[PDB]
Amino acid sequence: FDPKRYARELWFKLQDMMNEGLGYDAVEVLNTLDENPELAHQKFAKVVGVSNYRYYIIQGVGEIVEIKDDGILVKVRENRKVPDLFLSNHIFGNGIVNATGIAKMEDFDRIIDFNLTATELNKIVKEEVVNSFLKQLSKGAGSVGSLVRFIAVFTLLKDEEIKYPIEAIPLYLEIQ
Ligand SMILES: [Cl-]
Ligand SMILES: [Cl-]
Repeated sequence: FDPKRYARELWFKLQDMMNEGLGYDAVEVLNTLDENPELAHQKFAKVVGVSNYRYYIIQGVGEIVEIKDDGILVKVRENRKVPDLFLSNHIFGNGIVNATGIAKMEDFDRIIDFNLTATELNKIVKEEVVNSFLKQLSKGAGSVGSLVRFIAVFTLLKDEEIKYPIEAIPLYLEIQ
């Protein structure tokens, strides 16, 4: 079993899905989280198995507030104390596959095949979405104040207080 190839194939499938329309409106989701997180989980999040984690996928346009070594802080709403989103390269675990539904455990004969595939796909996104975008920012593609179209995933624990900035893994990032 080749998890590197499998991941690359999932990524192509995910790219097609994002071209077709993927993610809830970022402002609506965050406003609902601020008002009523359980309603937000119900309306906007996926559950995998029977766990207490809630997997979100959002899309929108944000303004770059700060550029860091490991991501960008982005504002999607006005009048907030801190940026709404930290779009970072800190990609670990099953958040991408669980938020997107691109792969599930039942697709694999072994648990280790699922785990290695999730690792390979996180590598693709780290390198070819996030780190790639940070490099093109350094080369003049944008700066603080630029607008960025994004699709991003994040995971909440049921009953955890929402704290901003929400750290989210970007699946799509482009200057607008
Ligand atoms: Cl798109
Ligand atoms: Cl296993």
